[PDB]
Amino acid sequence: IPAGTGYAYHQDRMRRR
Amino acid sequence: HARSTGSYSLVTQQPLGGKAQFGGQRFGEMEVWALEAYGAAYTLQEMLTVKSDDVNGRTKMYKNIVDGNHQMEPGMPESFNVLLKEIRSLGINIELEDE
Amino acid sequence: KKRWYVVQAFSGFEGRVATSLREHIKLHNMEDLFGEVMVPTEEKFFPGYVLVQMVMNDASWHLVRSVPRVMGFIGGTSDRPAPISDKEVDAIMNRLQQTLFEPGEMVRVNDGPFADFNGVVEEVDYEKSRLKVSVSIFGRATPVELDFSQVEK
Amino acid sequence: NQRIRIRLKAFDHRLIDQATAEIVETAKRTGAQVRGPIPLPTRKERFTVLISPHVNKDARDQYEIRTHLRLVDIVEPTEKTVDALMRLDLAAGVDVQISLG
Amino acid sequence: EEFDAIKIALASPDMIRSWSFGEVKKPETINYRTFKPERDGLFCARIFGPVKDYECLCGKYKRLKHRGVICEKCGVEVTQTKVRRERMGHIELASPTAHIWFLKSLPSRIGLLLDMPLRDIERVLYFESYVVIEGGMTNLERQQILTEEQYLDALEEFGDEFDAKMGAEAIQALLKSMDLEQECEQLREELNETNSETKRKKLTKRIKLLEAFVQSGNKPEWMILTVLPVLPPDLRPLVPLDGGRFATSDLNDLYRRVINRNNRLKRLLDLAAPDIIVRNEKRMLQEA
DNA sequence: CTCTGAATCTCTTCCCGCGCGCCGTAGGAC
DNA sequence: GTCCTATCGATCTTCGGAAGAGATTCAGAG
Ligand SMILES: [Mg+2]
Ligand SMILES: [Zn+2]
Repeated sequence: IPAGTGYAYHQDRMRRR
Repeated sequence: HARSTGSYSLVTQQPLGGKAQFGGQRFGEMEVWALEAYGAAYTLQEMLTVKSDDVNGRTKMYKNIVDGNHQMEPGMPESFNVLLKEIRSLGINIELEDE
Repeated sequence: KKRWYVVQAFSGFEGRVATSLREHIKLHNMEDLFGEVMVPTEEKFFPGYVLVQMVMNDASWHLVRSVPRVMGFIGGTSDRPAPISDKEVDAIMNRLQQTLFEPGEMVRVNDGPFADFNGVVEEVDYEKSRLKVSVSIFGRATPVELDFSQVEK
Repeated sequence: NQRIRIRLKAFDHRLIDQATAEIVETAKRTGAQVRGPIPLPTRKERFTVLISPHVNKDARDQYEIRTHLRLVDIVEPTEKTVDALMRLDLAAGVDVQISLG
Repeated sequence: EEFDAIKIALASPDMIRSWSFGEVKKPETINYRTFKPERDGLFCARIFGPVKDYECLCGKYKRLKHRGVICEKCGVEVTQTKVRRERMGHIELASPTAHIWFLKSLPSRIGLLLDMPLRDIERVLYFESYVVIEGGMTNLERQQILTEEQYLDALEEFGDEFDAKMGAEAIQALLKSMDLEQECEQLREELNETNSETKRKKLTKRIKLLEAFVQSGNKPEWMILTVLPVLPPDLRPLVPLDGGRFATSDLNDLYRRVINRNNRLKRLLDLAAPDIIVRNEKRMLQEA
């Protein structure tokens, strides 16, 4: 999900891009 | 009643439901909302892909748990693919996309 | 002049539809309103449609629908069902008056204890009006001969 | 329904009778009526060959290939009986020809 | 397959043929005594996939050593049986058929595109009245539905300078004649012609639908089904129950009805049945 | 003569689990 | 008995939902 730890993962993916 | 592993339904590979059948508890929509209320995303992903739906994944999870690795390979919930066929059986062309 | 009219009928009960119309015409003594009722059949041209030589009176319109296993006629509107045509009757009467088992082809049987089994043509019993098709019995998948009626193509 | 005839041919008496017993017993068990076995006359070829590679015309060997024939007639077949017969496999080297009607 | 987006759009008939691995013809699934799947049925082994785990139906091969090969005793391809739940088939309808959803949504998309009332389009589709297309040198409008008595008038008043079809055929011809972009431009300039908000709002809806169809790769005739794909059988199992019987399956019976009706229509069209009979068969097929 | 009002049409919707327990193609032709 | 085809192709499928929303008609309305 794009929330919580899932939001952390998505945010890392978007920042490393 | 408690279930570790047993019968799996045919049309969708989710575990059976009931006591007279070796079935597991249903994780309703309210429970999903409650999990989303916390930041638990790995818990939800496991609960709705490995434990219940992804046929290939739930065996690879079994080996790791026996091996003591405690790592999951989610893949994709098989039931979802079934949905696609039900829509692809109509005059609708719905498909996954790369980008 | 009694134009033909086409009537819907219970498939499988079509002969009973024709008979039940034949009785009701005489019982209601409307013999002067019906000429013939056609159910063409070959060794059935129209699977579930009955042709009736008739005129168009409201009494006849309700009489046909008063026969069992009859919804009604097929036409443009329910108020006035329509005849078929001039030449259509003639064509239907014209018809009412008027495949090789290739070696190697994979067949299925039509009757017998071996009916509907995956066989494969093995030889040609042609001038006998017969057949011979290999099948998979007791590992000794045996050279097995069949009647010509036992093909399924 | 026409009866089905099974003609078994083999070079061995005991093997052919074992296969025949299997077939008839299966047919009886699966509720078919079977009129068999019938021991049809057994062919016996013969061959006489010189055993001496050169001359010695009187030294010979006579050999024989005995071919045994058994007939099993199954009258009034049933789908159940036919399926049982199909799933029953017979000893190899025993030829079976099925005539139908 | 890894993915990042989901796209939904209309499916062209050739796309449906691309989906399919075979054409289901015989409306039979399995024997009532033996449990083998009947070929060219709703459960055809060579169309959707083998039933055995890694063995062909014909039994010619029972090993991974022959995986991926094609048998010639039954025609079934030997592979993983799981594929049987993913392969689809298709039924080529003997005549066009309108997609029910697009016919009777909250508005009528098919009706909205042609600006034709839902009642009248349903009347046309269910073979109740004619509709004149390509009317040419006749006092017959672009669509201008007309009844059989009205059609009986046009049959002799005019010759072949007009065309009036019935059912989904007329709607498909109208859709195939839709000059979509020119129509949208004309309507978007006609919007400024009048201040009738009661009609301006639905005109805005119509032009929005036209713009959505123009921008998307969708084409109008795709609202009319011509090939109907069949669901993979493993998603609609005919599971047995206690004793030698199979549990009833809802989708299987609907497909059986459709296949039987379409085969009857094909048989008649081969035998040149009268217009009344073929019209009734086409209506029954559409309703099935 | 239609327009821009209402009024009268059809369609969609209605908590979560959990257990029992039955009950589950039909008539007609060779 | 088996196995077949077809499915109110001569009835009336229920009246003890409410509402809420559109969509579709009409109606004085100028
Ligand atoms: Mg001899
Ligand atoms: Zn095979």
